[PDB]
Parts: sequence; C-alpha cells; structure tokens
Amino acid sequence: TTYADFIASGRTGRRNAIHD
Amino acid sequence: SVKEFLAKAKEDFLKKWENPAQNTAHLDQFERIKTLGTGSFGRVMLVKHMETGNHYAMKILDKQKVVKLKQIEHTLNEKRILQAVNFPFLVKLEFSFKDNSNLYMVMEYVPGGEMFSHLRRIGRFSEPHARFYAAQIVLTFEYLHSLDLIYRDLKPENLLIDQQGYIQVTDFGFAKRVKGRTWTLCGTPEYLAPEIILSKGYNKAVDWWALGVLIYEMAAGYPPFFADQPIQIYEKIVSGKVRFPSHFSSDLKDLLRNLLQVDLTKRFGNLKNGVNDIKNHKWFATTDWIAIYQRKVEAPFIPKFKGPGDTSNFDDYEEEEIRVSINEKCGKEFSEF
Ligand SMILES: [NH3+]C1(Cc2ccc(Cl)cc2)CCN(c2ncnc3[nH]ccc23)CC1
Ligand SMILES: [NH3+]C1(Cc2ccc(Cl)cc2)CCN(c2ncnc3[nH]ccc23)CC1
Repeated sequence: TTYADFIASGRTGRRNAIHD
Repeated sequence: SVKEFLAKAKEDFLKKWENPAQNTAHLDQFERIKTLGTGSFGRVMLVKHMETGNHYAMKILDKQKVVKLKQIEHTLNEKRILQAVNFPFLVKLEFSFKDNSNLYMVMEYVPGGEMFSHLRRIGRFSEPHARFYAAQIVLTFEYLHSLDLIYRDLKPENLLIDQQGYIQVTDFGFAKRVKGRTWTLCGTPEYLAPEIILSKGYNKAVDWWALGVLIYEMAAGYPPFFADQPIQIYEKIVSGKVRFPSHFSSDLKDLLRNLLQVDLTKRFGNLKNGVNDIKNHKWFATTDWIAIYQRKVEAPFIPKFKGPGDTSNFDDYEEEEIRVSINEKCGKEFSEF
C-alpha cells in the first residue's frame, strides 16, 4: 500500500528546508 | 468588500513595512524554559516574560550561522515582514532584538503543537477536517499575496494549532515582498512547484501549488510526491503525474488537479479570477469564509491543555546554552534588524 511505502520511507519525520 | 478590507489592510502593513520596529526588548527580560524546535541557523524556545508572566516562543538565530548559510537577506525579510503583518492566522511578533551573537524574535506561544505531530500520529484528517485548515490557509495567502508577499514554505511542520483548534502560520524565513518574478531555490522538497525545480523565475502561484500539496497530505496522510531522497521527489513532481487515494472525494480530486497543475495558465489561484476560483470550488461549498475568518466555526480538533507553559503537545529536543560573545559578530550585515 502507498501508506506502507510512506511509513517505511526515510521522510516521515520533520522535513528540513532546502536552499541553493 | 474583501477588496476593501484588503485595501485598508495594505495601508496598515505599508506603514509598518516602511518604518519597522526595532529593539523592543532584551534577553534578560525573559526566562528560558524549553526548546520547542530546531533549525539550521538556530532554535525556538518557550520563554516567560518576567514583567507580565506571559509565555512566548522565542526564535534565536546565530548571526554567524545565518551568514554561513547565506540567509542574511532572508532573515531581514523575515523580521521586517512579520513585524508588519496582521491576520487571524498569522502568529504575532511581540518583540525583536539582537545582541553580540544572536537575533531574537519573540512571538506568541502556540501551545497545541505542530499540525505535523497530530497529522502523523492520527494518520490522516477527514475531508471536513482538512477543509477547515485549508480554508484558513486560503484566506491567509489571499491576505499575504495582496501585500505582494510570497510565503514559499507551506508545510505542516510550521502550522501550529492554537487553543481554539485554529491554525497559526509560523515562520517567515523564506517570505519575500516581490512584485513580479523571483528566482531563489528555497522551500521543502515535497512542497516545491515544478517552476522552482526547473529554475525558472516564479511568482506567488508556487504558494497555490504548495496548498495543493498540503491538502493532499492532510487528506491522504502522505504527500503526493514522496521518495527517500529529494532528487527522486523532484523527478516525480516534474512528471506531475499524481495518483489519489480511492477514498478521495471526486470534488477533492478535482480541486487538487487544478492546484497541482504544472501549467501556470491553468493553475487555480493563478487565473484571471484569482483566489475566487478556489473559494468557489465545489469542495469548499460548505465553507463559510466569513465565519472561518471570524473564528466562529467549531474546530474539528481542540488540543489538550494541562496548563500555561505546558509543552506536552511538543517533542523533546536537546537543550544547548545560549552563549553571548563579548565581541559583536556581523554588526553590519544585521544593522537594520
Ligand atoms: N516548526 C517550529 C520550529 C522551527 C523549525 C524549523 C524552522 Cl526553519 C523554524 C522553526 C516552528 C515554530 N514553533 C513554535 N511553537 C510554538 N509557538 C510558536 N510561536 C511562534 C512559533 C512557534 C516551534 C516549531
Ligand atoms: N469584511 C470582512 C471582515 C468582517 C466584517 C464584518 C464582521 Cl461582523 C466581521 C468581519 C469579512 C471576513 N473577511 C474575509 N472574508 C472572506 N475572504 C477573505 N479574505 C481575506 C479576508 C476575508 C475579512 C473581511
């Protein structure tokens, strides 16, 4: 399931801002 | 009229924008309690103002770290913008000041925690729940964009839930007053519009795309474009192929196809009729925009409140000393702060 794939991913925690 | 409300709102803003408040408190006026969150060039702490006993959230930025990250102009934008705005869903900046080492922004403390926390725990929000939050962001961007501001970092991590269950937008670190186009690559990978990824000039339409990402994330429990590394997310976004959960209503899917639209001539928010294409969409038919603005709508969720200065709705972070050097760092760079 897409949910299962999300929960197993490395980006379920807080996401940092990016910048160039 | 909303036109006329916004007109008057701009006169108020412009007065503060042209003559910013500066140096309205001192660090020794506050007792530091606990760290509420962290970022690259500093932290946000729960503090108590001794003279009033009021609790606030104090963002502390290390000037030397801001310089290294090339965020000088962005940080100046942040403070100049936040001191000048006024809207029900924008966190208020109460005080700002600086010392030898750091910049400080003391804002109203929003005790219910991040949307992010509740969203991850609960898994997803019902459509009515998501719609209630989304409406507040729609109005907020309508406000911001009328002031020629682009917000550029919409995400659940910076949307705090207040004691009445309404949203407070915090953080303005990438917010910019710009008429026409701008070019900086900034934001959060999952929320970036394809124009930013493809290194074109962009405008406020990136905020409406980011709203699509937020609504999808709230209703689904995961974003429309995810992967383990940001490059994989970017590839997905620029395809822009979006799949929806079978549980998404037909109206919700139609709203999201029009927000998550790669084609700027077609993106809702960006057309001739502006925000009203969004506000008049079927998914919002039950939303009473005036009652949302007035905070008259019953929130679908009201956070737990054990007391004043309670941080139970927040995760725990490692505590680090606020060191103030005896030598002034970066005076010229932050002169106007
Ligand atoms: N997400 C935050 C911290 C944060 C993370 C990353 C960056 Cl780049 C910036 C800030 C955002 C402010 N906040 C907060 N909490 C409670 N009340 C408040 N009033 C103003 C801000 C806050 C605490 C979590
Ligand atoms: N005319 C308003 C303010 C108002 C007027 C009378 C009373 Cl009794 C209460 C509040 C009505 C809500 N609102 C608003 N509504 C719709 N879209 C918006 N976008 C930004 C603000 C608003 C802001 C102006």
